Amino acid sequence: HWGYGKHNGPEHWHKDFPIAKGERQSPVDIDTHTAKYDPSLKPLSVSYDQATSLRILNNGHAFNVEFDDSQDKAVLKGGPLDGTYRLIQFHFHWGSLDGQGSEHTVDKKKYAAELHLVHWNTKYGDFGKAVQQPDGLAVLGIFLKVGSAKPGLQKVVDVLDSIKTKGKSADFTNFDPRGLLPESLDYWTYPGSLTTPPLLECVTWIVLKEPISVSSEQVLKFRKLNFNGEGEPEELMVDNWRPAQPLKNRQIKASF
Ligand SMILES: C[C@H]1C[C@H](N)c2cc(S(N)(=O)=O)sc2S1(=O)=O
Ligand code: MMC
Ligand SMILES: [Zn+2]
Repeated sequence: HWGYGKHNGPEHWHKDFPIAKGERQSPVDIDTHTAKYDPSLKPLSVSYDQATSLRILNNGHAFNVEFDDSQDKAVLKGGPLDGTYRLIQFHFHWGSLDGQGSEHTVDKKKYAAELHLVHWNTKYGDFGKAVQQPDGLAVLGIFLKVGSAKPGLQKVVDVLDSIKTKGKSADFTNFDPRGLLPESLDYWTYPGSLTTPPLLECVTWIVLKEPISVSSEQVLKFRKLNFNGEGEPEELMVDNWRPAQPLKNRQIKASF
């Protein structure tokens, strides 16, 4: 099955998921001098004060923090979105070295990691139906660069010994996502897809201009996780990111 190594990595995914060669694949490089300022784009509205985190889980390719999405508790609206998108989970993509890790790049510059806050369009009723639609999901992408510690990330960093290998989980309640937002909600946005299998082209990408910073020792702990399940050859979970894909006639709009 798919992974990120030499034999099962991004360049092989097309054989099992033929849409990997499609029209609106993600990530992409954001060329800032060709992104079009669009004055009709509304400001983002992130209402995350009611968020209920439930679990953190290592799934073999990253770790997800899962949220209760049975009611409009943490939602995203505004920006390029029509209607309410509900937060279901967030995960990161990171590298083995600080100058790689992000999926989206900005003028070909790579960051140390990228956070994806995954939301689904409530008019389709459940997540399963939303991935059958072109505007079914919105992922909010935030870049991470190494510098000062981000206080709000430390509770996640501390539970990671508890989920070191594939399949493990831990209860992870009362985590507030607002502690991972940068100061500015300025964004670029373009129509894309999931960046891991099944690579469904259902996503409205909203990538924030401003990186949050995290310390070197906060990023180092991400690299101690394992792709492998318990009691197998140790395989450090580093470099779980997809290279930039062709823009193919999409336009990236900027809110600034
Ligand atoms: C069911 C999951 C299937 C994939 N593992 C996936 C990848 C996501 S990304 N890297 O594009 O933000 S969101 C997501 S999901 O649809 O939640
Ligand atoms: C069509 Hg998703
Ligand atoms: Zn992701």
